[PDB]
Amino acid sequence: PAWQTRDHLDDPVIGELRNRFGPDAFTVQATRTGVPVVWIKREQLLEVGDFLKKLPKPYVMLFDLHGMDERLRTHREGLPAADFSVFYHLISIDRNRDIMLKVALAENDLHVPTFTKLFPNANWYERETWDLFGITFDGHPNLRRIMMPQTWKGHPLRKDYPARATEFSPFELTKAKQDLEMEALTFKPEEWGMKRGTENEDFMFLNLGPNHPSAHGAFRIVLQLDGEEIVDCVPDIGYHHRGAEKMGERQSWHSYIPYTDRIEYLGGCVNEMPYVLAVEKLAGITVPDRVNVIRVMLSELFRINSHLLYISTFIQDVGAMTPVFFAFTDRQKIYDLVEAITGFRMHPAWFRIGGVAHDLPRGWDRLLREFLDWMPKRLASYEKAALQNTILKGRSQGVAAYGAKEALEWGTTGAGLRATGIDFDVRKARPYSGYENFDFEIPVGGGVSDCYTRVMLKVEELRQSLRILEQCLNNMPEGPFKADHPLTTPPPKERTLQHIETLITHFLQVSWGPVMPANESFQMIEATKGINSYYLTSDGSTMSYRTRVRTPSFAHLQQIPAAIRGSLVSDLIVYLGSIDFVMSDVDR
Amino acid sequence: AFAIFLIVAIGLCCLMLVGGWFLGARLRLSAKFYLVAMFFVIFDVEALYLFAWSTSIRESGWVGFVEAAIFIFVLLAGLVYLVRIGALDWTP
Amino acid sequence: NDMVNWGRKNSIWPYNFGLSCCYVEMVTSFTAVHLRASPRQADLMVVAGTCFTKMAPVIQRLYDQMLEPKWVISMGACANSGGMYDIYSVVQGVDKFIPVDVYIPGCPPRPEAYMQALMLLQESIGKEQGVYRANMQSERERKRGERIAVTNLRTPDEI
Amino acid sequence: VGWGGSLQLVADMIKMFFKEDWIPKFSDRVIFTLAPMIAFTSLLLAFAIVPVSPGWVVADLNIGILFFLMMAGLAVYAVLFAGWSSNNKYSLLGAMRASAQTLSYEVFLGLSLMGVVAQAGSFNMTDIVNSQAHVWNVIPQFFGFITFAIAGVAVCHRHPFDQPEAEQELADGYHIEYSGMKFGLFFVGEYIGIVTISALMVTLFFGGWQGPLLPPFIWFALKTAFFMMMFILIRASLPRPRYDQVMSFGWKICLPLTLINLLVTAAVIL
Ligand code: SF4
Repeated sequence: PAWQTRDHLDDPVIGELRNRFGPDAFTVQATRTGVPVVWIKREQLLEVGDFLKKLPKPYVMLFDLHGMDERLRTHREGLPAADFSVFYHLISIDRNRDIMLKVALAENDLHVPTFTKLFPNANWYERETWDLFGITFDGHPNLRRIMMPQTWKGHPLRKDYPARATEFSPFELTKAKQDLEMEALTFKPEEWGMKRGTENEDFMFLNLGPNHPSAHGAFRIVLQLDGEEIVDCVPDIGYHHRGAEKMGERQSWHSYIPYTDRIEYLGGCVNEMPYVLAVEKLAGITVPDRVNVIRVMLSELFRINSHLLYISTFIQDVGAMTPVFFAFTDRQKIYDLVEAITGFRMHPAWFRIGGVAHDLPRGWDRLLREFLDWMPKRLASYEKAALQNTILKGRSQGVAAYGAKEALEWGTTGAGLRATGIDFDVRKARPYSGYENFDFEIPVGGGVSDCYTRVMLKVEELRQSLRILEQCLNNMPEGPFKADHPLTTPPPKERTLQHIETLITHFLQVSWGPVMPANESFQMIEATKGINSYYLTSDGSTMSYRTRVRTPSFAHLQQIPAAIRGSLVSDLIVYLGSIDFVMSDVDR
Repeated sequence: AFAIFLIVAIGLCCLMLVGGWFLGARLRLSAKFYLVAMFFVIFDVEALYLFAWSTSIRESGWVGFVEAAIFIFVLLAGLVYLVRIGALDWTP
Repeated sequence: NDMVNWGRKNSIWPYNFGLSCCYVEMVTSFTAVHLRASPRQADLMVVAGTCFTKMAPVIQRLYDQMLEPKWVISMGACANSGGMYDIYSVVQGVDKFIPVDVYIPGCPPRPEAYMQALMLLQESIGKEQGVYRANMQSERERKRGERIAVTNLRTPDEI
Repeated sequence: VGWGGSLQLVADMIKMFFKEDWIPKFSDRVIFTLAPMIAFTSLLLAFAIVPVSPGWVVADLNIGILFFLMMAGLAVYAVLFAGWSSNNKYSLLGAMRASAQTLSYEVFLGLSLMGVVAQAGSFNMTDIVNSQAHVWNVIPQFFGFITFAIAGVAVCHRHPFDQPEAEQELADGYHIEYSGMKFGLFFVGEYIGIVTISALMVTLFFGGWQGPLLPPFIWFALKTAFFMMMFILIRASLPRPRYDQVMSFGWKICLPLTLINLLVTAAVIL
């Protein structure tokens, strides 16, 4: 099965590292992540990573870097004695494989050498590890707090830190006056990054925080200006931090599902798919085929809606917005179908562990068929309106372009990375949710990623998604909407209303929570923006022990300073609009 | 007359303003390139001759149209000169 | 005469402070009901979205900037209270630090709810905060006999 | 519900009244007060040259055209002292770019008006209103009429759409630092501006006081109402044009058009 606990010791990378270093040091954990998890003492981490970086098929992209507390795990059979841990998820595209590296730390000596030299995108990741935990990374260039304000005492992801606001003092405005004094005295100490330029007439400091529309959330990007050039741009993020990861620790597996919908406001059921897939990987549940096709239908509908919003906003900011406002009416039709299936326009919270909340209502096929026959003529009107236009096309060529290597080092996935010559989708490389029974193509941009190429690729992907949605309408099979397994949460409701054992299972599942045995799962999907993943660790209880949400927008927003260096403020704003970043995703 | 209307307008201005009160260093690359406005400062002076011209043209006749064509041809030559040298172009 | 009161009911200027989420429905409403909205010119601020501890001074400066007659509409559960995010990083409602006049529950509310918010706000604006000894009547109490008399609803197996 | 279109503007004026006034720190005070009336009184006194009636003429002065051009040129000072009174380099540069496109697009109206005042041959408005007795001065001068239309809608009538916002970063629209009655003064000023541009257009291009079968003052009023509705229709239809495109279709395209327009009218008039 695809859920069984494997060691992955046979994997070639494990044997190459065993040959290179011989025996000892490496303890191969047993998990349901699908990838090989290896423990590597902190004094060899930089050596180990370097070996993997230059291996004859290298791990070019650091997918994720974060930490785990690990202090309260009672079931710790086989692991070394750790009070804290830091995990590094790496991916080799040429091998289409992954590797996870875990460095164990003790509570008195939370110190590890910085990993940013190998992979630059790790810099913010290590900063987050300094912010949310108390690990100090010696050798880090700018190790400051990236989420909480600079006077915030406490490391919020430690388990000795109370999670809920109720345990702290309420908003009595004792600290509001101090924040007011700080904001009124807005001066630059030159500690906000390298800030090599001095604060004088030579260099001008401008917050440049876009609160205008199409900004994709309110954020600040302190900018040093010289000759109207971007000398150094430093984002000030964390304003939209909702503590989703910490929230995952105090909620049951079933009642957390609503929280997934709000990592990305436009994603909806796309955000729910990786969570339910990871929880079912911990449960060992194989769903029926109808569940797979239903999930594919809802995810391609939400993907179509998000892509249409990205196209419309792009044509509005750098082009003529008169015709593309008709897409707003079209988006309403996609919404009337979602609330026909799920119930509510946004944040459906409709996916469940083992299936979906209800069956499809009997008039779904006629509405979907009317939308699928009506849409292609409009889609071709947008294709002519966007492929053939000249004014924005001339404007949108060579505007902060990057190549395959630049995207790889910066962890950038999605339409950004597909705009280069690397043919890498996860729906084909690692099929999930029954994508391997569908026929679709991956468009590609060639070798230059710019603003025109990304939108043309998004239109081609939207056409392939519409082909998937017609295949979902014509090949939806028959049978149940929920798996038959004691951990399917909740049970079918008609069975609950008549049968005592199903009633008892429903009783304990919705009240105490389902008991998932202690193990680790991990799922990644192609999201509306980039690759989104969920790394869940259970300690055997009815709540998550650790929830890690990898959002690509964090990496996409981290990438801007490497590419925008040597451009104007207008090119900056155009790039910010072009890049698929939403503040809710960056700050989770 | 005009004087009565001006007195009425300034009295209304005084009434509204009084009522309102009772009711209760270095620019670097920024700005510069006003030379479109300097082109206007010179071109308004050129067009003031046409402002004086427009009243009496029927008694001017053929030599009037001839040397008015010469005048606006000189202005057109200057305009295409400013365009082709790059003075009149995209401006901040 | 009450002509001054009529002036404010007929015309209002909205300052949209919708945040990351919850603003797509507000935009859906605004593009049907209505570049005019400008800072330091509006008298109505529709706070939407989750109010965070970090960015709360921004909302307090925008609240301070507007003129003496200040109206505030909280929309969504995330703005009325902390909503679902009872967490260290979210302040439990925008009403903690600024006075609020109208509360619009939902997550996100509907454009029709925005329409009913303007109707309840012109109703409050037409009785002079607008208590006036007439606002003790509540929507919980006004339509109570309307809501209780409902008996049958459509079965959810249909569209 | 309110049945009148103007009642919304009336309520807007009522709202702007009785609003507390704040003093701006680190700002000049005389121009902060004087900048509204440079935008208001200009198009208020642009109304002082209309022949609304031979017997109820507001001013029987010999020249009205030159006064109109004097108001057209004068209007820029309102955007300039507003920019300097903003006292914020952002807003000041926003008003500098707005005054840029303003001075850029104000050039055309005088040269477009030369055609009608040349085929009229006088500055006294009684001669113009008596000239359009059988044939209006719009059939031959289509290009001049549309050029004067573009110029009239380009003088701070919001068609350029760079007044309350800025396409360019590092700067901001200049209508932010005024929040008292002065903002209502701006709106009422552009309102009298659009109605006075429409009235001047009808009484200078078309034929005022004709009266085919009905009294001529309501004939003028109804024609002015039709041109009001058409102006609002095209103003709404007109999308926001970015700063660049406005600079592209400015001095390049319509200076030759008006020069050949003057050549055509001078060739056909004799
Ligand atoms: S009210 Fe709903 S849509 Fe609005 S911010 Fe809160 S969760 Fe998001």
